[PDB]
Amino acid sequence: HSEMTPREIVSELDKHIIGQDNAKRSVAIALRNRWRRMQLNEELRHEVTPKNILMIGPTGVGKTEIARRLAKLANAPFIKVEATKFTEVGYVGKEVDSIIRDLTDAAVKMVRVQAIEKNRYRAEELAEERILDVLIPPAKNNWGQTEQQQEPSAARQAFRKKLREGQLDDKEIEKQKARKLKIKDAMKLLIEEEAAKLVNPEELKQDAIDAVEQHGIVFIDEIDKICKRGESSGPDVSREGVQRDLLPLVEGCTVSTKHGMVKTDHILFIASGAFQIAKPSDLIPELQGRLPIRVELQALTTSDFERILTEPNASITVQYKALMATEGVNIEFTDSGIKRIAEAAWQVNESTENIGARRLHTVLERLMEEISYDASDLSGQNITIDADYVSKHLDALVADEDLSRFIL
Amino acid sequence: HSEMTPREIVSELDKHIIGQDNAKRSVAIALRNRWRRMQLNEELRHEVTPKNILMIGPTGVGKTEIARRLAKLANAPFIKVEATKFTEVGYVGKEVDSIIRDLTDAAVKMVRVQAIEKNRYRAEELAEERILDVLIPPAKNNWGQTEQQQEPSAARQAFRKKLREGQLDDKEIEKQKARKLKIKDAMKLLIEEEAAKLVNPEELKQDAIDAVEQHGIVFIDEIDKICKRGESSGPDVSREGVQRDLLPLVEGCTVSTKHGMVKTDHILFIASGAFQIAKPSDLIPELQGRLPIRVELQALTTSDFERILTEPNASITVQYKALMATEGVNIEFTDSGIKRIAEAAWQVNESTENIGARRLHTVLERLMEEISYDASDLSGQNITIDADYVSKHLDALVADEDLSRFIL
Amino acid sequence: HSEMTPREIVSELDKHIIGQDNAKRSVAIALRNRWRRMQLNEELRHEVTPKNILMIGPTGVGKTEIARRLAKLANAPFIKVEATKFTEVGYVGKEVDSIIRDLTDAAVKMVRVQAIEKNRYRAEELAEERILDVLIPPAKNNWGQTEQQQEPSAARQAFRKKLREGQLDDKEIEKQKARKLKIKDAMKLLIEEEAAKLVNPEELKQDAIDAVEQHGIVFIDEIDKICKRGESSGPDVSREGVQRDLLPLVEGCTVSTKHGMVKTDHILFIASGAFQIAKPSDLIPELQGRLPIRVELQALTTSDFERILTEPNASITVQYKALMATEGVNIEFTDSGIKRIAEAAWQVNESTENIGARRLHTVLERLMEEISYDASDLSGQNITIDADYVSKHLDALVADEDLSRFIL
Amino acid sequence: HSEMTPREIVSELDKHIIGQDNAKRSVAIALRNRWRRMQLNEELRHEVTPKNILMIGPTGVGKTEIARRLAKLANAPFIKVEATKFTEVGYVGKEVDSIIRDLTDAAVKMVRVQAIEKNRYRAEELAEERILDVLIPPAKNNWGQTEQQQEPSAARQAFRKKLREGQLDDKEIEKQKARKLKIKDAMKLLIEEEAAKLVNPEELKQDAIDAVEQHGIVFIDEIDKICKRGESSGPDVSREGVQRDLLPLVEGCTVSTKHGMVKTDHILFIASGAFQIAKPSDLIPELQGRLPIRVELQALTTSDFERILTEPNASITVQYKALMATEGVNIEFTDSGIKRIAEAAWQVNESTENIGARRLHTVLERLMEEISYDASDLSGQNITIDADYVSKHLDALVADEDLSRFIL
Ligand SMILES: Nc1ncnc2c1ncn2[C@@H]1O[C@H](COP(=O)(O)OP(=O)(O)O)[C@@H](O)[C@H]1O
Ligand SMILES: Nc1ncnc2c1ncn2[C@@H]1O[C@H](COP(=O)(O)OP(=O)(O)O)[C@@H](O)[C@H]1O
Ligand SMILES: Nc1ncnc2c1ncn2[C@@H]1O[C@H](COP(=O)(O)OP(=O)(O)O)[C@@H](O)[C@H]1O
Ligand SMILES: Nc1ncnc2c1ncn2[C@@H]1O[C@H](COP(=O)(O)OP(=O)(O)O)[C@@H](O)[C@H]1O
Repeated sequence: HSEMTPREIVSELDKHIIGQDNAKRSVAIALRNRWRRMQLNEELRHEVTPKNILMIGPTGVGKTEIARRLAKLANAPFIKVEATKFTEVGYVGKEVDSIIRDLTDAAVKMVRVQAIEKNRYRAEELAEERILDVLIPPAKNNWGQTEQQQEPSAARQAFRKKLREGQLDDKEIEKQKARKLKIKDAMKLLIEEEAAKLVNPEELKQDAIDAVEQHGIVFIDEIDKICKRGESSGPDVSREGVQRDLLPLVEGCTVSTKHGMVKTDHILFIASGAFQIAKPSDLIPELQGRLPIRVELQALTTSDFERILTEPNASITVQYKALMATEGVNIEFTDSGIKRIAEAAWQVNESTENIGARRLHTVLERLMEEISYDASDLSGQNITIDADYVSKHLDALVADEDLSRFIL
Repeated sequence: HSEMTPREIVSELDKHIIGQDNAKRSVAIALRNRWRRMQLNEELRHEVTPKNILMIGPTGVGKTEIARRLAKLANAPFIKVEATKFTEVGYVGKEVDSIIRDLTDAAVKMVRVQAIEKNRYRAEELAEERILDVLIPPAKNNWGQTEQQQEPSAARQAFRKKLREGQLDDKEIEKQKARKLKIKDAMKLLIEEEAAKLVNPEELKQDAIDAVEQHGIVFIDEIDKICKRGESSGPDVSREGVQRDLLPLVEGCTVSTKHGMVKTDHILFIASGAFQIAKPSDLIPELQGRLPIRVELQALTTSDFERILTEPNASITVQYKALMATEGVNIEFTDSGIKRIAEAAWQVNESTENIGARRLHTVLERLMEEISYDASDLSGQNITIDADYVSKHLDALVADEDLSRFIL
Repeated sequence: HSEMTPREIVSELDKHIIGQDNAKRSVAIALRNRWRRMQLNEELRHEVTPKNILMIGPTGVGKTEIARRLAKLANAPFIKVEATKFTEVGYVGKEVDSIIRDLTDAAVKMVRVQAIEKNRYRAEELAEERILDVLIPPAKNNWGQTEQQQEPSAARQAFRKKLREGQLDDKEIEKQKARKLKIKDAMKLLIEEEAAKLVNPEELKQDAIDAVEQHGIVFIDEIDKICKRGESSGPDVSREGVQRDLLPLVEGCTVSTKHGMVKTDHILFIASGAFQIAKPSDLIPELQGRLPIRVELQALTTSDFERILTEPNASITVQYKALMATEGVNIEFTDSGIKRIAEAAWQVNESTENIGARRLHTVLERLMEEISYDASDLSGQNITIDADYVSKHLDALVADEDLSRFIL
Repeated sequence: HSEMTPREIVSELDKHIIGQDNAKRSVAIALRNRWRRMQLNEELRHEVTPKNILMIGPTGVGKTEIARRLAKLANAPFIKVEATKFTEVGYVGKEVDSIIRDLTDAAVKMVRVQAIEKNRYRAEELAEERILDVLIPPAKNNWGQTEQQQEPSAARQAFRKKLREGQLDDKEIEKQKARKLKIKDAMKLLIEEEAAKLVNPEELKQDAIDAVEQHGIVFIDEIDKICKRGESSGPDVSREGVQRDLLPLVEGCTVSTKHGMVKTDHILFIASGAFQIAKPSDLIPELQGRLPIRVELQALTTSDFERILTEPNASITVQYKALMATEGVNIEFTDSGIKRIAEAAWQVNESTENIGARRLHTVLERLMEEISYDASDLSGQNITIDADYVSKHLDALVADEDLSRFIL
């Protein structure tokens, strides 16, 4: 769909993800390839398949984020499944086809909500005419000067102008309606009333299929958790099973959905792993083949942490400022304040368990717990979160490890 | 259906698969027999059953390809199922009948897609008459001169010709429509309706049944993994269970589809295994009888690799060239550049895990990750992939084994 | 139904099965008894139940074949279930009622296809009148000389005569139709069009029930696999369970099908076993009672093998000749050629695993693999498969045991 | 319903079951009580519940027979369930409610069949009027003389009488029909329609509920196999679980049928066990309370065998005679011939495994396998089965034990 060059894709991705440039280019080549395909002939369009990617890296460093923004950047249906979610099907459990179903039920919850945007003006334009007709019951067979029904547009224009907020005046209009009612109702009762007429069925739902088949993006988290490990055997065939079960989906097949027959042949798959226990070559042959692209993501550094705090669009720090504004409070982060927030986050991750950038949300959130509460009773103030503030609120917590496993 | 002699079939298969002539001949006789049967009399048409084949050979050497191209050659419904899938039905699992159901659901998504083909022309040749009849409302009672109609075929033709591109001009036409939607859209909405009213829904779905029963092709992958092994016993019963469960399908029976009742008596089965652990004689006797054909496929040599790289139709090397051209880049592989790509792929397979030809895809992709990204910014250029380039991009990675298990 | 004497039944069975005369008479007494029952009074018709048989013998010696031809000989609904198919239901798995359902879904797929025979002339007789009426639009209210609408039968007879192959002349006829179309379509569109009128519902489907209840034949393969063995206990109750589960079906009960309520009280059951591990007396008491008839089948001999090769109707050898004819090739088997085919088959079965007559299909098929391929390029020739040919093509294979487990 | 005194019930049971008088008396009081209850007042009709019985005795000695004849004597719905069936529900299994569902589905297949009885006369007495009204189209306005109609009862009677056999003469009659189908068929089609329009569908299915609730008879076989044993523990909980699950059914509750809501409060339960391993006092206490009646059934003696062979109604010996007569053969058993048949049956039971009276069926069948086949070719003859014949056909087999475990 999008005509963005890889380089432009990576750029656009740099607005939400710090670092991890390689994974960015990998995911960017993939998207651009979908464009590259449509520019080919009949034969070669069937033959050319998605270049599925296998992202390799430690927790919370941007794997899913990259895949989510990539998806969002191409207004593509996106689904994220955890691979072990099927390791129990040997006893019972969701079938893998569910992936394509969900990638469909959300590929719908998408075309639906996005059919409310396109149809949010129609009910308030060529449909607000409902009340205006009961405000000034049109002439007995309008004449015909294509400006005659635009003429009032004096008596008329006055009713539409006064309808800029003034209502609650009960009337009635038209299974059409007829029923007598208000306007904080007849008007809204009109919103949906005239909107279901513009949107049809066998195209809306027929399109979700079109999307999924053409722009679907499946993200299989922890694919490494379904590889074989030298600890047992019974659980391995269980794992290797999910691999075989996943095989049809990435090799090309047909799945049944209560919306129609979906074809996976062109769904893009981004698998994800840590590969500390297993290695990508432990994946079954058929799967390694369908996972041509391999890209690693590095662990995050304190500097990456500082940058993640403020650089992205709608960064946690930015959001925070916004939210405190809601309370009429002006929050401000000095460079050293942020340098310390990141510092703390790094400390806890190093002293206890490493959870990557996630740690910033809990640290940031604890740090602010006080302002968040008092925010309403501080209205009209300029609060500055500087290094001092940061230290007074986090030091004790970070310093105390056992407490860190609970509170941070 | 096809009237191709076995020899002609093998030829047409030679266009996609390198070597493996014995397996080609085997799969060829099978097809030719479906014809041979329809040439017999009433009685003999029930007696003569498919000559199911059991392909024996190492991973990624052409077994599935041969079968998929065989089916795609006879426009036959094709399903590939991993036998071990049903090993878990013992605790709960996809029924084996599912194989014939899915064979049907894709045999539907097939006859249905190939339906949009013939109804994509007349679908929009009688669809024009619609938009035209509202740009030149026909006279009150056409004058039966079977040319008095083709009169505008003056005024008329002007719109048809001016409708060869210049459109997107709001209109109104006809549960028919009656609405006043743009021409760009009337046209679109029209594609549907005229196409639909042109499709016999009953005979449609009844045809998929006809296909499955007549030209169905089931490929049971890794059947050798459901044979008995001297490692345990509990699994052997479940393993052998899947054979007993599969037994009715290849012996002849009736399964219930949500599209009708299908009979498996003439579906062609191509079973596949590596048979390193078990031997074909380990299959239950009822099954060995239904797999009269045994053909081995040899492992691929580096020479096979070089050829698989450029020789087939839409070979991966050709595909890359096509894709890069979409970007305006002329890509060319020198004989030695290709000799070296195959060389590398063989190396990782001998060095690490042998995944057959699948390995060329990952090497080839890693080799081009650079060009693929820069493509757009390299427009109008003649990039040449020779031995130098190849060695500069793969050698280090290939030489580093542990890295190979991750990146190649 | 059939009024055939046992002796006549056995005769008719001798046309497909070599030897196994005892099992033939056993199965013959059973069929004749169903006739014997209908010739009795009210009371005795309820009381007299089928004399279910337990066939005892080694693999592939004619057990199922005998039961299939018996079934076919009486145009009776037939189903073949593998007994262990239910040993896993303790964890999950098909319920035994499925037997009666499938014996119904196929007792339908039967009455349906056999309703297409009876109705294959009606659409091409009292229904081909469709086109003939648009070829010569009948008079405005035909007169009435019962030979007046037989009069044309000059203009008329000329249209029906020219309709012996000449079509593709588009017309139109009549939710009737009306729609304009061709004749390689309007004519076929008429085939089914006028056929669904003759066949009704509540009799067609109502009859399948009637068949199953009256002439149903259930073949429980490997009943011996669900008997108790002195190796464990947990799996025995699992086995003994299938026995208890099967009990209602052969003792007399009601099962629910999406076609109606079926009564098993008169379904004939032919159980089958090898009984090498267990003995029929290991079956539970209630089951031994319902399995009154016991008959053994002997292992096959080389001579039996030679006879099976050529004697039965549509024997593999005969079929082969037929199929090669399709290619315009004349195949011929000399006595010694066949003596050797059987010989080889016996050798492999004795040197590796014995699979009875099955072995002949794989041997025969390997032997011919070459002619089968070249058949098209040999058109108009007289190929003789004699002892020499046989030996040149099979010796090496049979002689090599490990190879025999793969290729033969 | 039945107004039979217990003593009269036992008498009527004596017609099918030899001995086991105590069990007959026990099952007799139970029936008589259902009457005794309906004779009480409002209150006491809720209080008085069935007096469920627990039959204790070796296999094949008359337990199930007694219960089936008891039910068939009261035209009551009867279901026999093997208790151990639900032992596997622990991992997955038929719900115990299924017992009351199936009781209903056969209680339907019952009231529905017994519906075709009363609608098999008037079904084809008003069905004639149809075919007659088209062979003697009634006058325009019959002349109200309630005999002016029975006038042809001249012309009319001629067709009715000539319709006592001579038919199969194409006609036409009337969604009614209107079609022109043969008389043989109009007649057939007529059987249906007139029968159907004569059946109150609502009251039909509502009656099955009435039966199950009022005269239902559940026979829970081998309940002793769900009592606790000092062999394990895990199975005891599941074993005991089935008792707890069965508990609501015999204590009084409501189950959901796909034909309505059924209440078990008055279903009569006859439990059955061998109780060699467990003792009735091992049933859970809540269950022992619901099984107030305990009756033992003695093992069968050879004298019992001789009597079971000829004494009952439609005894197996009588049945054979009937069946052979269908072939025109007069079969006769001499007193000593029968004494010897029983003798053999007792012998195999003492020699091998004791399967009770069930053993007479297999011996009797093996003994007649010869006559049964030759029957037709023996027409018009007086074959006599005496001691000589018997000994000549059974002795060798009986004496050979291992052979007995297979053939008898
Ligand atoms: N490189 C990064 N740039 C921006 N945010 C990041 C980065 N890495 C992690 N995060 C933040 O941390 C959370 C971790 O999830 P995610 O990014 O999906 O990675 P993973 O899939 O490895 O757990 C996300 O909500 C994201 O906002
Ligand atoms: N002989 C061959 N000729 C052409 N391509 C091959 C050959 N062998 C393998 N391949 C390529 O490698 C992949 C391996 O899959 P496949 O051919 O199905 O074999 P297998 O069933 O053994 O895995 C295929 O996509 C195919 O394009
Ligand atoms: N006695 C026989 N006469 C003819 N064909 C036989 C005979 N025994 C086996 N066969 C052939 O071998 C195959 C083995 O299956 P079947 O006859 O059902 O026996 P089983 O049930 O013991 O395996 C059949 O397809 C049949 O054509
Ligand atoms: N006392 C008896 N009188 C008549 N027939 C009997 C008797 N005992 C057993 N039988 C015959 O043997 C078979 C055994 O089954 P059944 O009578 O149900 O007893 P059980 O429930 O102990 O197995 C029945 O079909 C029946 O015809």
